[PDB]
Amino acid sequence: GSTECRKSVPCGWERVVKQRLFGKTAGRFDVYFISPQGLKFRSKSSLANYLHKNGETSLKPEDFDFTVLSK
DNA sequence: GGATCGGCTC
DNA sequence: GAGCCGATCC
Repeated sequence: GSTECRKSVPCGWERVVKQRLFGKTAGRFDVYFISPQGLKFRSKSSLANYLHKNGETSLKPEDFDFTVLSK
């Protein structure tokens, strides 16, 4: 069509997007990625620790895709 | 570590 | 007013 689904969702990783209920920002959107093992993460540092924890450092904090318009 | 809500900057 | 990150509770 007019919009495709290019690269934006790395394989082996899960993405979740849910809008917050109500608050001082009622209407905002929250998104986060859950490691393959089911580990939830929302911080670049925590990610750098998780990756290093398994010994794998190939992945980078810049690999995470939080955008909604792809890249 | 996990889940939910609010504070700060532009 | 809008957008992004941090603080609080368990």
